[PDB]
Amino acid sequence: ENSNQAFASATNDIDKNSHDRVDYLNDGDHSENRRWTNWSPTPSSNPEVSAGVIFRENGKIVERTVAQAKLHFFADSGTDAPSKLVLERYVGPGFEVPTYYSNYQAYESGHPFNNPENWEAVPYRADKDIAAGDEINVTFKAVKAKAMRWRMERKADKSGVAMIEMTFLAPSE
Ligand SMILES: [Ca+2]
Repeated sequence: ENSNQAFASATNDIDKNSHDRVDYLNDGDHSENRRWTNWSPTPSSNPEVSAGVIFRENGKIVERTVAQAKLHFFADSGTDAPSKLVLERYVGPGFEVPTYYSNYQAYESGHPFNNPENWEAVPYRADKDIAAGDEINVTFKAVKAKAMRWRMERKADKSGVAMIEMTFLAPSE
């Protein structure tokens, strides 16, 4: 499509039996049955997974100013909200949307998204506990970026992170 593009370091969308999709992160829909997850039957010992949005309009990547975010997590037997949550803004070189935008780590490791030095932490405040259920609202000092992400860690007793929606928004006003 020609609008914002959701992306993730990893996604459970490889197995033909899976219905998880990274594109469900920014579709406006809050159905529990349309989620992104990085669930695996054999999870990595590194609990980290990142998911984010590349800002686009009329098919071209654009810079936006953002100061607010929304997060909607999901949980079930395998997945949950994360134990740790870092907001980051892209500060790397110019880029295009990854071909493997749901699995850049495994399938497009040369993409600049895969280099941690291309992401800068953004301090933030959330309105409630980081848990599955209600939408969580987040504020931060306004930054300019072409892409934002959340660098997350799964819980130790879970096999992945699950999300129903992720949004970034312009400052108040
Ligand atoms: Ca959604």
